[PDB]
Amino acid sequence: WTGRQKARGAATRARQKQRASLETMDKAVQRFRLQNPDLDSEALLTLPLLQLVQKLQSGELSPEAVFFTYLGKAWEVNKGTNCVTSYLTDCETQLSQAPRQGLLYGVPVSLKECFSYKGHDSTLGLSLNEGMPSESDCVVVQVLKLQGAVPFVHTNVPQSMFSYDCSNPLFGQTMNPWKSSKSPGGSSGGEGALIGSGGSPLGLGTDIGGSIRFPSAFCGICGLKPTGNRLSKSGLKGCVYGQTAVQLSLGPMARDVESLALCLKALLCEHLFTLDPTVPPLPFREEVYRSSRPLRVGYYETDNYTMPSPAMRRALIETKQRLEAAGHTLIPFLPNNIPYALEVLSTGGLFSDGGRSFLQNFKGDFVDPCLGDLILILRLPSWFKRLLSLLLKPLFPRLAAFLNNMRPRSAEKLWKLQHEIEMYRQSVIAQWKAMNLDVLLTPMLGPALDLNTPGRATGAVSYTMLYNCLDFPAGVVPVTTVTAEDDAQMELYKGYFGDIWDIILKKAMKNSVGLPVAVQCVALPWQEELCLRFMREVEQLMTPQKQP
Amino acid sequence: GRQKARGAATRARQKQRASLETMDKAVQRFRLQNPDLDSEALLTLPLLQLVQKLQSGELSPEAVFFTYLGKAWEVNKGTNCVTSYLTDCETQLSQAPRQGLLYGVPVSLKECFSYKGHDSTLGLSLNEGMPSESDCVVVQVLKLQGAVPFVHTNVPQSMFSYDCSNPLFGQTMNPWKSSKSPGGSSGGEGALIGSGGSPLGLGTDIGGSIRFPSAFCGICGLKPTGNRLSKSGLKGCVYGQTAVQLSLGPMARDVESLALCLKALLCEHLFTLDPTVPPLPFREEVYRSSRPLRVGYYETDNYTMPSPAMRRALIETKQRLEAAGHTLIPFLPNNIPYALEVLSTGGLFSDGGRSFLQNFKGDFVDPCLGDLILILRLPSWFKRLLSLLLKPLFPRLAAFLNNMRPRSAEKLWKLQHEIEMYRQSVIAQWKAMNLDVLLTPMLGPALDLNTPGRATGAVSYTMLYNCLDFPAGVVPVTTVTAEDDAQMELYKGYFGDIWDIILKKAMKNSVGLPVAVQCVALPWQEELCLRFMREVEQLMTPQKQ
Ligand SMILES: *[C@](O)(CCCCCCc1ccccc1)c1nnc(-c2ccccn2)o1
Ligand SMILES: *[C@](O)(CCCCCCc1ccccc1)c1nnc(-c2ccccn2)o1
Ligand SMILES: [Cl-]
Repeated sequence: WTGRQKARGAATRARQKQRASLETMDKAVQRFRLQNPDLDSEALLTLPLLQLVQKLQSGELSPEAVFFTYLGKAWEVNKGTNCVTSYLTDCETQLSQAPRQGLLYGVPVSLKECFSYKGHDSTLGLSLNEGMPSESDCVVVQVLKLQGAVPFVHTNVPQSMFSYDCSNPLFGQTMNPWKSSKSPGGSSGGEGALIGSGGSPLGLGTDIGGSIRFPSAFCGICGLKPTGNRLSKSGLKGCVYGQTAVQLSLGPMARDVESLALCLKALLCEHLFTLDPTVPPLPFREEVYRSSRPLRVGYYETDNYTMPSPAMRRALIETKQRLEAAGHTLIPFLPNNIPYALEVLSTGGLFSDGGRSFLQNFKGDFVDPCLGDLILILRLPSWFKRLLSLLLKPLFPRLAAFLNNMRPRSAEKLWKLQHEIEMYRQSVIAQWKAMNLDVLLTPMLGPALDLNTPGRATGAVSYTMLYNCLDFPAGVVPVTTVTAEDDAQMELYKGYFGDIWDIILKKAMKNSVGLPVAVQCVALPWQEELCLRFMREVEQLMTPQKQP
Repeated sequence: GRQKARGAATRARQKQRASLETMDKAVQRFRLQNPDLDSEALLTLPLLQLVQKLQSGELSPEAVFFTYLGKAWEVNKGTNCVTSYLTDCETQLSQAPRQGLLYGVPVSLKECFSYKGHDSTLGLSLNEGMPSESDCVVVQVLKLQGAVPFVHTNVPQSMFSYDCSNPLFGQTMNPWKSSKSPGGSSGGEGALIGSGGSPLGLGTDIGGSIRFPSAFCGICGLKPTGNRLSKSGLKGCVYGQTAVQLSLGPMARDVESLALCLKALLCEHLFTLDPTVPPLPFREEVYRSSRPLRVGYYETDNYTMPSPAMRRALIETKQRLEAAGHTLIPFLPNNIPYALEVLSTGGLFSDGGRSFLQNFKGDFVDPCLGDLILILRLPSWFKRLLSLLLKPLFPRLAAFLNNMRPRSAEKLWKLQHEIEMYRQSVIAQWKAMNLDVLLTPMLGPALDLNTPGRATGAVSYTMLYNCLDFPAGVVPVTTVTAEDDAQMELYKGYFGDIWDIILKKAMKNSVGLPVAVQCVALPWQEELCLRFMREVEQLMTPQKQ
């Protein structure tokens, strides 16, 4: 499996398809601008989604104007970020058929590459998925269209999507819009970079360990990861099938909280519930989202696993203080047994089979540098992972724990693991109830890491993956930017373990002055609305300008 | 080495016995003080009217409680369905919230519903003398709704059986005929409710365990979508198996009781006490709807040959539905053999039965489990070899055996994905015919005692819907006639294997026994399923409403 001829051909075809996509976009944009030289494109692009939707609904703005202006912006920002892999060809005719009463009528939407779109590949950056066009739209894409939205691009992902960087051997490397030496986060990185630079008002991503929340935080936009089965995953392209211990979740990314709420409201409709009867038909509860009642907010400033950067810590602390001044009750709270939840439950659930299924995607392919040593490590014989685990344990317990829990096991041992996950979930729910919390405020990893380092700082997924394990809805809101004072204090950063993950993270988070920093908002399962209500509160207190 | 298990049986039997004497003493005191109460009339009131009389003050909770307690005690004498009297229920009786939707309603509980201070043995020695620390969530919710859970009812050992006997409390009998099984695993519930000793009960179902007892005993039952109700605090024997989900649900004498129970359970108390349950309140208007339905139906699953009674029940129900304005459409979910032999069996026994078997170490194996334990205990290589040998002549037996082997997490992932895609397949098949609901035969009449464990094939009609995770319920529609029974002599299964042979003899001698049909809707469509069951009930037994 050393021959790369097939992988080379795939990359050649994918690069040509991307190139032609971009040229097509460029021509449509130019043809539109010629016919409409007087359109104030800037005013349109800076309209918050809610106002854009309202102008589309009234006819003040035509769907064509919104579409081509956003298309032009996407084409331009793509020049510096390489976030767009494919222009969704037929979308110009979808545009002229958008249901006029849709809650998203005329809204251009960007899709992580894994959302199946009829006639396009969802490569996931893998050569084995190239030249295999989807034969239908996935359910959420169908629902977006029935709501009058216009999906227009596929955006880049790191190879296989199992990464919080954003590069692959087919379409190459996506860069942070704020600083080209920084990762935009991942795996919904193309989305983060496109939306964070103003090239799309709304995107969909997916999240199994933070893949909606990393790019949102790194690129300074809002993102929500719902409860796993709140939205349909039917028709999504994946790399691993039937793993249910740690469920994948899909959700919106956008420039403000109102936009995520609008998106969930449009998605959680009869169309969705009929197209996919396996989704519990819970309508979006607007009144919970709009509530202005005082909250009991649990919080922590560190999970004692990944030492927060000075920027993360300042962000958390200032938010906590504004929430208290606003009349909320802030209560110290830390989910129990985080090291166990991350090392045993999460890692174990994601790699119950030693990585064998996951590795099947890589046979004969290039392994992108952004994946670090993951593929090499997964490839290690089970016995040798175990032996290495016992050796590293006295020195680097964190590294030993991960290694040990990435081993293959029987169905019997997986049942045991699944029961522990269920019990862990109940244990954190009980802590929460005993403290009578409404929501939970936590740090969110930031600022953006240097390109090619996320794959070498696996420990830093601790803040986000805990909530995939727990399957609680969790969103991120940008609340500040790194100051020079913050950046200089990185030199004093040691990490709790001082292993290679802490060493890499320390270096990767330096030189980040000016970069956005977020906090994370969490609520109980199926409480997406309450989670958004809290996010809305945070956004309003930290960045009052984002709301009318 | 079963001495400890004999001690467990001795202790359990003493507790059951003391529980029964306590019940009798309280019933005798109450009667002496209330010699003029019309017990007959109270006991026959449909639940809806009983609830209204408790709510209006026309009937006292004490009167209802002690009247049912006496009835439960009496019917237990011929069925052995009660394992425990829930010690503090009399004080719950006096603190029962007046505003509750179930105010003063005595409720029976399958033994796996944890009740503070009580064992949930599952008929297993290893669970004896391990009292629950607290009530399970559904019990908490019942009490918050003013209901009074008053007994634990019997289950077959481990609950993985559709008969109802275990080494601790012994064998439960069908109230209609003492030589017949009450079904299972919610068999105690079936026996108790079917003989009038309780107006409402809760069971669980992973392969038909709410529906068998309901059909065999001539009552109504609903198996909701797996995660519609909270399983928090439920006692189980296998943990972490998520391919085929356990579901919990109500059993009662009529459909309206089932809808009332779901309505009372699907409240803020439940959703707050167990946030992992999607907070979907009961949708009254779907339940109450009177719009004509597109009803898919089959007379047979081409897997278990229906008994003449089952077939007649299905056809008569179909005709009555057609005459009532509904559209009947022939429809059979695709690849049922696959769903049963590969998906369901493989899902239930992905580990070759090792987790299951753990419960039986040092314990007796009830005869009602047949050869299940012995078979599961065989080495994988031997199940495989035996499977290849059976395949030419007995493909059904071969398929089950081969799919009960242990496998890696990798293969379990593959299996889980196949279950998911099969669900999508049947849903697409269902939507291509634009169905609202699906009408199917339900296994019946009740099998002779100790035969269910030897007629595993017969779970075909029920287990398909655990695999697919669709709400499914059963409604009694007729009784076995002299002709139905005589026609059993002509009965031939499609396979001619031992399961077909056992079933044929097991369903004979059933004159007068109840027979049901099964109603099915799509995931999360419990209300539509109940709407349909209500219709079947109204059309086939008009006096229930
Ligand atoms: C993202 O959530 C992935 C974010 C990075 C997660 C890294 C997790 C980890 C844990 C232990 C060792 C190494 C790495 C995401 N988005 N999509 C997906 C995904 C994953 C699997 C299948 C489909 N999609 O992950
Ligand atoms: C009932 O639904 C069980 C009914 C009988 C199912 C027999 C299935 C079968 C399949 C293949 C070979 C042999 C037998 C029920 N109720 N509760 C449970 C249960 C099961 C496991 C754990 C907890 N509860 O099953
Ligand atoms: Cl669910």
